[PDB]
Parts: sequence; structure tokens; C-alpha cells
Amino acid sequence: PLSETKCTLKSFTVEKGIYQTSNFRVQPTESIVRFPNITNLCPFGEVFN
Amino acid sequence: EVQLVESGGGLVQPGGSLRLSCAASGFTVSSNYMSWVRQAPGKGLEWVSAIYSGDSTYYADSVKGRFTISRHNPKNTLYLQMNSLRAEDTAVYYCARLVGALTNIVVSGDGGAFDIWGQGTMVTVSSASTKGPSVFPLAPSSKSTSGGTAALGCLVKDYFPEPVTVSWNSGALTSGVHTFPAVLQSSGLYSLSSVVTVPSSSLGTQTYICNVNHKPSNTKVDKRVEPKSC
Repeated sequence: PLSETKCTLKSFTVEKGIYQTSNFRVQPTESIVRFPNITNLCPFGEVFN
Repeated sequence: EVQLVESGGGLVQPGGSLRLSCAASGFTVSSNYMSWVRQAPGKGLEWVSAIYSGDSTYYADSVKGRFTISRHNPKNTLYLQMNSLRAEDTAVYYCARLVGALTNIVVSGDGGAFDIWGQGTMVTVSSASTKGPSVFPLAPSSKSTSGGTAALGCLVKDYFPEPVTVSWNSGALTSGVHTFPAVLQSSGLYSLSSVVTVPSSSLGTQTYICNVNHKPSNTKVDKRVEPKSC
């Protein structure tokens, strides 16, 4: 955590205090797909020639 | 119009060769289907002829060095130079179709649907020579005349080898025609039948012509079927 604080204000020694940082982020553990049960095939040969 | 027609039938002797043909009509063979199913009545079958053009390694480990065949796409006809024909290949083949996966018929799926066939040809590989069929007019009897429906025909007997095709009145008689398949004699001869149920009032007044055709022997007999006129 100190590294971001040091490079945020563009110095090396920073005066005593508290400074804003980034916020906690959560990486998605899964990426699911949810589609209805559809098996029918669109007839496009009748649509094209 | 779209039809698979077999052609190029003739007599084959042991040590000879012959060029069969399956011609597609309507659809060009350049981008169409051809599956050569070999059928022997009563038992299992087998698909053998492995010719998908481009000439690479695709063959079945049963007919190595026997069945040779060529490709001709623009003429819409394929020829089968079936060399080294064995005498134990008595079967009538059929060139047919299939289904793959590309076009609108399949977007998701597998395919494999033989759906359009030919009519087949009758080629017999026999060591002995061909013999002209004998046509014997089976005349109506008194019971057939008095029974309302007369039964008449012409027996094809003692012809070797196959085939014999029987037609009635050069295609002018179709109702009641029923063809009884050939019999396998103990000596190897064949005998078939063709009976048409006709009105009894048409006996004598209406001529009954049976056309018997044998292509390997190239004999056509236009036999007259007449009643018993003693």
C-alpha cells in the first residue's frame, strides 16, 4: 500500500497524513451463459435463393 | 429430370472387363452425391466403391487392387471400369445420395441421408456362355374363361444366365400385370412367370403380346398368347 501512496504525489518522502487510494475490486470467479432451451434452426436457404 | 440412371450393361466372362456407368440427370456429378451400394437379396449388404475424386489415400481393406474407377465431372456421368470381376459378385448395385452438413439442410447436425437412388443394371459374370430364353405361351383354360377373369401369360424357361424382362402389349397393358420371379433350378437354369388377369370376353378379340428381353444374349421375343384353339 505504501508504494502507491509514494508514487501518487510524485515524491519520495511524504509528510505525515492520510491520502486517497484506489478501491477494492473483485475479479469474477465465473462467467456463466444463460439462454433458453432452443433447438430449432432458422431456415435461411429458403431466405436466400 | 433429376434421376440416377445405370447404363453400360453387358456379358462378362472370367478374364474380361466391362465399363459400367451411373449417369446423373438434372444435377451435375461435379458437386453431387454417388454411393455404390451392392445388394444381394436376402442377406446383408456392403458399400464398397471408394471414389471421391482428388486422388488421395482413402480405400477399404477388402477390394485392394480389384475395383478401379475414374472420374468425369462435366459430362454428368461416371464410368466404372470394374476390372478383375469375380464370379462370386452376383449382385445388382445402386448409385445413391447422402447428406453432409454445409447447406441449409444442416446448420447444426451430422448428416448422412441416402435419399435418391438408381434403378440398377443386370450384369452377370458367368464362366459359361449366355443362352437365349425359351418363351412358352401359357394359354387360358376353360376354368379361366368361365371364371370371369382369364389368366394367361408366357413362361420363360431354361435361360442361363439372367436376366429376362417381360412386358405386356408394348406397354399397352398395365392393369393386372404381376411378374413371378425366376426359379433356381438344380442345374442352374432359370424360369420366371408373368400373369395378367384379363377380362374373359377379351380372349381372342384382344391380342396379348408378351415382350421377353434378354440383354446379355441380345434376344427379344414378341410371343403371342393365344387361347386353346384345337
